[PDB]
Amino acid sequence: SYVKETVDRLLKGYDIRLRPDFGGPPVDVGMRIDVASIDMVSEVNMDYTLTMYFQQSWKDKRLSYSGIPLNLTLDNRVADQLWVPDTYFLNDKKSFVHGVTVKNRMIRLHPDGTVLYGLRITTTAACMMDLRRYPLDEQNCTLEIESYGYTTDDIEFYWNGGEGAVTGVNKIELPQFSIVDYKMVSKKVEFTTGAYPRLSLSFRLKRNIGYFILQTYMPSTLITILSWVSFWINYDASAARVALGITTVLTMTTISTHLRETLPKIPYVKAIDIYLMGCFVFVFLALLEYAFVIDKWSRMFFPITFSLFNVVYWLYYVH
Amino acid sequence: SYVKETVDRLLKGYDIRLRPDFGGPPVDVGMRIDVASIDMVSEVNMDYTLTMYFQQSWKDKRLSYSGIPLNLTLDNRVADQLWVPDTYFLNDKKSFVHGVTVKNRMIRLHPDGTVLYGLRITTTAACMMDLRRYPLDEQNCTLEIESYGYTTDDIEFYWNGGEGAVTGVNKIELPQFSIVDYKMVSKKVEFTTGAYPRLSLSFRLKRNIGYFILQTYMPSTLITILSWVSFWINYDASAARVALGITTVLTMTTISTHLRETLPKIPYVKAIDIYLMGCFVFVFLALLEYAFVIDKWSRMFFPITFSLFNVVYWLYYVH
Amino acid sequence: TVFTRILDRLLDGYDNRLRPGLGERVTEVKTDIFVTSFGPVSDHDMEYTIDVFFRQSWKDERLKFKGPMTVLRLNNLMASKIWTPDTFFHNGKKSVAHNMTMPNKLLRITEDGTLLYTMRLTVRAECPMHLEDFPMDAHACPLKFGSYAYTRAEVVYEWTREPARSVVVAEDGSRLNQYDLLGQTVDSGIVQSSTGEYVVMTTHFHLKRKIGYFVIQTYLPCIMTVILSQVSFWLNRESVPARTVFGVTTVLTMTTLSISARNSLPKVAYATAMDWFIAVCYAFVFSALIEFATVN
Amino acid sequence: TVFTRILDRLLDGYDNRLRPGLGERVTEVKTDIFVTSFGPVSDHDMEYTIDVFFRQSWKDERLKFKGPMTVLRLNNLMASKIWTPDTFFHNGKKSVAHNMTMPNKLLRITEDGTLLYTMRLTVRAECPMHLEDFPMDAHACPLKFGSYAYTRAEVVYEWTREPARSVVVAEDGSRLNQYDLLGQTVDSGIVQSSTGEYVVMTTHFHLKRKIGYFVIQTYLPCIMTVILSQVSFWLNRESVPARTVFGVTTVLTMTTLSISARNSLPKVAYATAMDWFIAVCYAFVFSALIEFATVN
Amino acid sequence: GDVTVILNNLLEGYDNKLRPDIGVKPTLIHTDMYVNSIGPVNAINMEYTIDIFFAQTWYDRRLKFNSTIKVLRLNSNMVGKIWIPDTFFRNSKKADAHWITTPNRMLRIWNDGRVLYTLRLTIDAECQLQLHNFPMDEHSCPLEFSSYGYPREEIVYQWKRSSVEVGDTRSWRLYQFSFVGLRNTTEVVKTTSGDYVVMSVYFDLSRRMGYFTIQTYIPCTLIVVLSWVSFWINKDAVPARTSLGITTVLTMTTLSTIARKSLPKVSYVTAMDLFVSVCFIFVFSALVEYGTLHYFVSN
Ligand SMILES: *[C@@H]1O[C@H](CO)[C@@H](O[C@@H]2O[C@H](CO)[C@@H](O[C@@H]3O[C@H](CO[C@H]4O[C@H](CO)[C@@H](O)[C@H](O[C@H]5O[C@H](CO)[C@@H](O)[C@H](O)[C@@H]5O)[C@@H]4O)[C@@H](O)[C@H](O[C@H]4O[C@H](CO)[C@@H](O)[C@H](O)[C@@H]4O[C@H]4O[C@H](CO)[C@@H](O)[C@H](O)[C@@H]4O)[C@@H]3O)[C@H](O)[C@H]2NC(C)=O)[C@H](O)[C@H]1NC(C)=O
Ligand SMILES: *[C@@H]1O[C@H](CO)[C@@H](O[C@@H]2O[C@H](CO)[C@@H](O[C@@H]3O[C@H](CO)[C@@H](O)[C@H](O[C@H]4O[C@H](CO)[C@@H](O)[C@H](O)[C@@H]4O)[C@@H]3O)[C@H](O)[C@H]2NC(C)=O)[C@H](O)[C@H]1NC(C)=O
Ligand SMILES: *[C@@H]1O[C@H](CO)[C@@H](O[C@@H]2O[C@H](CO)[C@@H](O[C@@H]3O[C@H](CO)[C@@H](O)[C@H](O)[C@@H]3O)[C@H](O)[C@H]2NC(C)=O)[C@H](O)[C@H]1NC(C)=O
Ligand SMILES: *[C@@H]1O[C@H](CO)[C@@H](O[C@@H]2O[C@H](CO)[C@@H](O[C@@H]3O[C@H](CO)[C@@H](O)[C@H](O)[C@@H]3O)[C@H](O)[C@H]2NC(C)=O)[C@H](O)[C@H]1NC(C)=O
Ligand SMILES: *[C@@H]1O[C@H](CO)[C@@H](O[C@@H]2O[C@H](CO)[C@@H](O)[C@H](O)[C@H]2NC(C)=O)[C@H](O)[C@H]1NC(C)=O
Ligand SMILES: *[C@@H]1O[C@H](CO)[C@@H](O[C@@H]2O[C@H](CO)[C@@H](O)[C@H](O)[C@H]2NC(C)=O)[C@H](O)[C@H]1NC(C)=O
Repeated sequence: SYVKETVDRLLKGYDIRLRPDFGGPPVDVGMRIDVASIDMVSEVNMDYTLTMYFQQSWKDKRLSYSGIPLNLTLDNRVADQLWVPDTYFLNDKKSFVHGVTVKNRMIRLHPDGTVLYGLRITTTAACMMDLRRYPLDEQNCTLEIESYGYTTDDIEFYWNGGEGAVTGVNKIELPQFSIVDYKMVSKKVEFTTGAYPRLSLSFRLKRNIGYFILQTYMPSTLITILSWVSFWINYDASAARVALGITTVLTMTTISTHLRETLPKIPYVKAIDIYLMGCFVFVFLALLEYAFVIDKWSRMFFPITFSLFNVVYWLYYVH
Repeated sequence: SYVKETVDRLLKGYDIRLRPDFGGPPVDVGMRIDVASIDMVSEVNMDYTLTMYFQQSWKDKRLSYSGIPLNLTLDNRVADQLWVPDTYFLNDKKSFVHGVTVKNRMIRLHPDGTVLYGLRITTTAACMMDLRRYPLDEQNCTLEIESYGYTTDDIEFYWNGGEGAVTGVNKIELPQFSIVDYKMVSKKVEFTTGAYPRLSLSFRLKRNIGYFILQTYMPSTLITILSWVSFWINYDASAARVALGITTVLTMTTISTHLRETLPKIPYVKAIDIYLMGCFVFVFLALLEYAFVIDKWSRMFFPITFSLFNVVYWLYYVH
Repeated sequence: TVFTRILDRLLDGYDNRLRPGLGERVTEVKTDIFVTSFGPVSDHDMEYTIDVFFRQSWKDERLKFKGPMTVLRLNNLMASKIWTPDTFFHNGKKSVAHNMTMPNKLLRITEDGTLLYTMRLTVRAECPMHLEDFPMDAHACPLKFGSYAYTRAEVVYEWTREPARSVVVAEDGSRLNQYDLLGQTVDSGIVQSSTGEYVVMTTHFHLKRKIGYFVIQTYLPCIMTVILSQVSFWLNRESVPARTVFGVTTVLTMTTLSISARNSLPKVAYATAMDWFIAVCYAFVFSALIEFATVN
Repeated sequence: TVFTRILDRLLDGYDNRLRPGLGERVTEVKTDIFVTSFGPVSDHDMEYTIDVFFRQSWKDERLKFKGPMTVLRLNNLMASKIWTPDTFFHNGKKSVAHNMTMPNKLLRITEDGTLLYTMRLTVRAECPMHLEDFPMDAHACPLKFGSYAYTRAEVVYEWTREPARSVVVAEDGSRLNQYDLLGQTVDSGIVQSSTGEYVVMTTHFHLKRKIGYFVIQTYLPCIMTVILSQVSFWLNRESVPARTVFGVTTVLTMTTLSISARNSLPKVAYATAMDWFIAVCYAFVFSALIEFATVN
Repeated sequence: GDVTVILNNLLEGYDNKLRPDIGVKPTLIHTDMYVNSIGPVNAINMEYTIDIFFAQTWYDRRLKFNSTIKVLRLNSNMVGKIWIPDTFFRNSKKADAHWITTPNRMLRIWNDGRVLYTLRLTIDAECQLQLHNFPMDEHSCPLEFSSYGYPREEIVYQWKRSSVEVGDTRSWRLYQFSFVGLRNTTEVVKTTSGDYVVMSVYFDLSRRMGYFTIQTYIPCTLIVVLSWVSFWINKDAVPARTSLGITTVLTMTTLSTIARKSLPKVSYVTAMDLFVSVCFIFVFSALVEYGTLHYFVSN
C-alpha cells in the first residue's frame, strides 16, 4: 500500500499542460518502430496501410522516486494525466489507435525518470507512386514522424538504437511486393511558424513479378496463336481467315477492361498500355497484311517482330 | 419550480450501478420494436440493415413521486444517471444510435415508478442464407434481442402488448423481397456463466419474382436463338452455323460473369444456375451432333426436347 | 440501501491504476473464450472474421467483503474502475468492442476475491495463406493475444478449463461459405520483445476449402472445352477450314474463363493448381492445333 | 513551479462564452492556409480533397503578463479552455480533424496578448464543374470559409500576410493525377443571410487537365477504326464480302469506346464536348458502311 | 465583465434537463431551414443527400434578464448548459452533424426569453419507389421531423411563413435532375408512446431526359439501321444478311444490361424496358422472317 501514496505524491502538484524541463534545454525523444505488417497497399488511391508499434521514450524531473526498486508499469488512463509528445504523421489519410479491449497505451516508469509510451496504431499513408514503368517499380513510400507544437529548441528526436530502432522488416510477408531496403533519415524542416524535427522511415517495394508476368504471357501467346491461324492456311476459304481477325478486338478488350479497374486514369506513362499498344498495333499489322493479300514471308516476319518486341520489353524491364 | 426539487431528490442518493430489487425479486422488462425500414438485404455479405424504434419499460420504486399528476419526459442526460438493462443484439456487425440533433434517447417517467426508455437504432444484422432454392425461398432472417449481464433470477423479458408489440411491418416495401409473416419467440439460453432470456424476431422473406423473371427471361431468348439458328441454317457452310453456337458459349460466359458479380461461391448449388447450365450443355451437344453428321431431324429433335426442358424446369420451379 | 454503503468501502483506498502485486506474487488471470460465430473468410485482402465472447478471471484481495449473498453482479460502470489487464490481439487489424444501451461488459465479483469480466468482441484478423494448391487449401489461422504492457514477471495468462479440449468453444453457428471448421488447437508461448518478455496465447483454426463452391465452377467449363477440343479430331479430312476455326472459337471462351477464375483469385507470386489445370487445358488446345496444322 | 501559478492566474474568472472585446471593438483574425498536398479530385462526385495547416491568430487583451519568457508553446488542452473562433467551411462535405497522440492543435500565447492557433486538417469540398470542354477543360475549385455564430459586427477575418502570399503549396504537394495545379486566387466577401451578414474568405484553385492517356486511350482505338475505314475504301481488286465483315468490328469498337467513357463522368443531362467528338467519329463509320452496303 | 455576471446569474436554479413550460403552456417552437445543397439521388439505396441550415426558436420564463443588452451571441459552448428541445429525422439513414473546427452551433438569447438556435446538418433520406414511368419521373421526396420524447401535448412545431418559409438559393448543387418546387406539410401521427406532430417537407423533382437521351439514341441509331441494312444488303449471299442480323442481336443484348446496371432491379415494369423490348422483339421478328425466307430459297 506504500505505492499508492507515492503515486498520489507524483500526481498532486503535476501540470499536464507544461513540457518537462520547461524554460530550459530541449528534451530528447527516442522513437522505436516495430512494423507488424504492411497491411493493405492500394494502387487505386495512391496509398498503403501500415500497422505498427510506435514506441517512444523521454526523461523528466517531475517523475522520480527511490523507494521502489523495480520498474513501474502503470495503467493506460494515466496517459490522460501525464505529458506526452504531440507526434503525428504527415502523409496520413486515416489513422486510429486500436481499442479492442482498451487503448493500447504502454505506460512504463523508471526510478531515474525515463518515461515510456507505446501505441499500436494503423496508418493509411499516401505514397506518390510513379507508374511510368510497370514491371520494375522501385517505390519510395515514406512515413514522416514529425512533432506538431514544439520547435527544434524545445525538442529533438533520435532513433533509439540507430539501425536497431526499427524491428520486424524481414518478418514482413507481402503477396504483392517485396522489401529490398529500408532507411531512417533525420531532418530539420522549417515552416513559416518555425522549424521542426522530422524522422523518416522509408523503404522500397520491388513488385512480385510472377502474378502479372503470368497474366502478361496470355495475350502474347493468344496473338501468336492467332497469327499462326491466319498465316499458314490457304485463303480460298477466306471466311475461315477473316473470322480469326474479327474476334481479336474482344480479346484485347477483356484484358484492357480488366487492367482499367486495377490502374487508375493516370495520363502520363503506362507501360502496360505500351505493351498492349505493341500487341494491338501488331494485330492491326496482321490484318493489314491480310488486306494486303508473301503470306509465308509475313508468317516468318511475325515471330522476329515479336522477338524484337519482347527484347525491347526486356531491356525496358532491366533498364 | 416545485417539480425541480422533486427531480433533485430523485437524482440525490441514487446509485446507477445497482439494479432495482438488487438481492430481491427479478425485475420485469417489457420491450417493443417498431420497424421503420428494411434497408438493404445484401446477399453477398449475408446480412440485412434494419431501422428500429427500440423501446423498453420496467418498474422502479426508487423513481416514484407523490404529487404532480402528469408524466415527466426528461432530457437524454439522465440515462447516464439512471440504470438501464444491458440489452444487445447477437448477430449484428455495424450498429449505432442516431445522433441527429442529440442522441435519440427518450426517458419517460411516471408517478408510480414505471420507467420508459427509447432509442432509434440502425442495425446491420447477419443471417444464415441457405441458397439451394433461389426463387421463393423463406430466408427466415432473425434478430436476437438478449441481455448481457443479468441472470434470469434478476430480469424478466416479455413482449409488451403480446402479439401487437411489433408494428409497422405491413408498411415496409422492398424492391426484391416481400414480407410474408413475422413471428416472436421468447426462450431461455444457458451458457457456461448462467441463464439468460432471449427474444427473437423472425422474418420470412418471399422474394418478388419480377426482377428474377426479368433476369431469367432476358438470357432465355439467347438459348432460344441458339436452338433456332442451329435448326434453321443449312449445313453447307457448317462452320457459319457452329461458330454462332460457340459465341453462345461466351454469351453464357457473360451471364456467368453477371452471376459471379451477383452471387458468391456457395457449396450448396443454387436453383437458377443448374437449369441454365443444363440447357447449355444440351444446346451445345445438339450443335455438336448436328455438325457430327439432317435438315428435317434438326427441325424435329430440338424444339421437342427444348419444350421438354422448359416444362421440367417449370416443374422443378413450382416444387 | 445497504450495498451502496459497502461499495464505497470497496472503492475507498483502491487505486484504479495499479495491479495487485508489485513486490508480491505474480498476477494470474484465467482466460476463457466462447466463439459466438465464425465470420466469412475474405481471401481477396487475405483475412477472416470472428466474433466471440472473451472471458477473464483473477483474484483481487482489495475487493473482498462480507455481504448477505455470495456473488455480486455489477454493470460496466463499476467495471471501468477496477484494474483490468491490457489484452490485445496480435493479429487483429480492425476490431470493435460492441455496445448497445451499455458497453457489453459484465463484472461478477465473488466474495472470495476473484471476479469474472467478459466482453463481446469482433476481430478481423488475417492469415498468411500460402497458395500452392487453391482447391487443396489447409490453413491454421492464428488468433494470438497477449498482454500489452505487463511483463511475464507482472502477469501470466492461463486457460480456465482443459486447454487442448474445453477452453475454447465453437457454438455450432458458422456463416461460412467457402471453408468449413475442421478443428482448433490452442498453444502457449513466450515472445522475446524489444521491450521485454510477454506471454502469448495462440489459437489455430484448421480450415479446408469446401468442394461445391468454386471447384465445380471450374470443373464444368474445362470439361466442356476439352469435349469441344475433340470434335476437330472428329472432323473430316475434306473439311479443313472447320478444324482451323474450331480452335480460335475454343480459346475465345478459354481466355475469358481464365480471366474469371483469376478475378476472384487474390494476387500471389506462387503458382496455383488451377493455373496448372488451365495449363492442361491450353496444352490440349496446343495438341489440337498441332493436329490441325499437321493436316495443313 | 512558478508557471503553474502563472497559468492559474490567467484563469481566475476567465470565461469562454465571451470573445475579447464585448462592448468594445470587434475582433481581428489573421488567417493563413499552408496546404500540404492537393489530393485526388473525384470528378464522379465533383469534389476535391486537400490537406491544410489552417493557421489563425487573434489578439486577446485578457492574457497579458510580465513573465520571464515572451512566447510559451502551450498544449492544446489549454486551447480547449480558451476562446477560439467558430470558423468552418461553407462547402465542406466530409472534413476530418486529425487526432493522434495529441490532437493536432497548437497554441502560442504572447505577453502582448496575441495568439496563434493552427489545425492540421483535411477538408473535402464540391468543385462544381461544367463539361463544355470535356476533353481539355479547366476549372477554379472554390473554398469558402468564415464564422458561424459571429456576424461582421462581431468578428472580422483578414489574411495574415499579403493576400497574394497567404496560401502556399509546400514544394511538390501534388497527389494529382488528371489535372495540373498552376495558380490560386483569394479574395474577401460579405454574404448576407437570413440572420445577418457574415464575412467570407474565398479561395480559388485554378487547375487544368493533363492531355495524356485520357486522349490517347480514347483516340488510338478510334485511330485504328478510322485507319480501317481508309483501308476498306482503298481498292476492290480482291473479293467484295471481305470488306463487309470489316464493318462488323467497327460496330463492336463503337461498343468498346462507349463503355470506356461513361465510367469517369457523372450522368449529366447536357451533352459534353467529347461526346460529340466521338459522335462525329461514329457518324464517319456507318454512313460509308451503308454506302458500301448499297453499292456492293 | 458584465455579461460574465449576467450569464452566471442565469445558471443557478435552472435545470438543464427540463423543458421550461411544464404547466399549461405546450411550449410552441418556431422553426425554419435554409437548403444549401441537395445532393445526388443515387436510387440504389433509393436515397438522396441534402445539406441544410436548420434553425429553431422558442421561449423561456427562466431566462429573462435585465436591460442594456438586446441580444447576446453565444458560441457552441453554452448549448450543453442550456435546455435544447429534441429534433429527429424520420427517414434519415445516416444524418451526421458537422463537428469540424469548433462545431456549428449558433445560439442567441434576447431579453424577452426568446432563444434562437441552429445547426448544420446533412441527411441521406429515403424518397419513394416511383418506377411506373422511367423517363416521366416525378418524385416528392419528403423530409420530416418530430420530437422523440415530447408529444403534441408537450411540444408544438410551427413554421415562420406559410409554405414559403424555407429559403433555397442555388443552381448547381449536385442535381442530375430538375428541381421544380417545394412545400410543407404538418400532420399528427398516432404512435404507441403517444401522438407526435410531423413536419413534412417535400421537394418536387422531374428527371431531365437529356441523361437518358444518349442512353436511348445510340442503341436506336445502331440496331435499327443494322436491321435495315441486313435487308438492304443482297440476300443472295447467306453469310451476309443472316450474319448481320445474328450479330445485331448479339450487340443488342448487353446494352439492355448496361442500361439497367447503374440502377437496381424492380418488380413492376418501368415502361423503359418495355420501350426497348419492342425494338428488340422487332429485330427478333426480322430474324424470324430472315429464317423463313431461307427455307424457300435453298430448294
Ligand atoms: C459506443 O462506444 C462509442 C465509443 O466510445 C461511443 O461513441 C462516442 O460516444 C460519445 C457519447 O455520445 C461521444 O462523446 C461526445 O462527443 C461530442 C462530440 O465529439 C465528437 O468527436 C469527434 C470530433 O472531435 C467526431 O468525430 C465525433 O463524431 C463521431 O460520433 C458521431 C455520433 O453520432 C458519429 O455520427 C460520427 O460519425 C463520429 O463517429 C463527435 O461528434 C462531445 O461534444 C461530447 O462532449 C460533451 O458532453 C460530455 C457529456 O456532457 C462532456 O464531455 C462535455 O460536457 C462536452 O461538452 C462540452 O462541449 C460542448 C459542445 O457543444 C459544450 O456545449 C459544453 O459546454 C462542453 O464545453 C461527448 O464527448 C463520442 O464522440 C463518440 N465517439 C465516437 C468515435 O463515435 C458510442 O456512443 C457508444 N454507443 C452507445 C453508448 O450506445
Ligand atoms: C482525440 O484523442 C484524445 C487523446 O487524449 C482524446 O482525448 C481523451 O478523450 C477521452 C474521452 O473520449 C477523455 O476521457 C474522459 O476523461 C474525463 C476526465 O475526468 C472523464 O471524466 C470522462 O469519463 C466519462 O467517460 C467514462 C468512460 O468510462 C465514464 O466513466 C463516464 O461516462 C464519463 O462521462 C472520460 O473518461 C480523456 O480525458 C481525453 N484525454 C485528453 C483530453 O488528454 C479525444 O477524445 C480524441 N478525440 C476524438 C477521438 O474525436
Ligand atoms: C526517398 O526519397 C528521399 C528524398 O527524395 C530520400 O531521402 C534522402 O536520403 C539520402 C540518404 O540518407 C540523404 O542523403 C544524405 O543524408 C544525410 C542525412 O541527412 C546527410 O547528412 C547527407 O549530406 C546526405 O544528404 C538525403 O539527404 C535524403 N533527402 C531528403 C530530402 O531527406 C530517401 O532515402 C528515399 N528512400 C528510399 C527508400 O529510396
Ligand atoms: C423460422 O421462423 C420460425 C418462426 O417464423 C422460427 O422457428 C421457431 O423457433 C422457435 C425456437 O427456435 C420455436 O418456438 C417454439 O414455439 C413453441 C410453441 O409456441 C414453444 O412452446 C417453444 O417454447 C418455442 O418458443 C419454434 O421452433 C418456431 N416457432 C414458430 C412459431 O414457428 C425460426 O425463426 C425459424 N425456424 C427454423 C426451423 O428455421
Ligand atoms: C527497468 O527498465 C530499464 C530500462 O530498460 C532496465 O535497464 C536495462 O535493462 C536491460 C535488461 O536486459 C539491460 O540490458 C540494460 O543494461 C539496462 N540499462 C540500464 C541503464 O540499467 C532495468 O533493468 C529495468 N529494471 C527492472 C527491475 O526491470
Ligand atoms: C402517463 O402515462 C400513463 C402510461 O400510459 C398513462 O396511463 C394510461 O393512459 C392511457 C391513455 O392515456 C389509458 O389506458 C389510461 O388513462 C392509463 N392506463 C393505465 C393502466 O394507467 C397516463 O394517462 C399518462 N398521463 C396523462 C396525464 O395522460
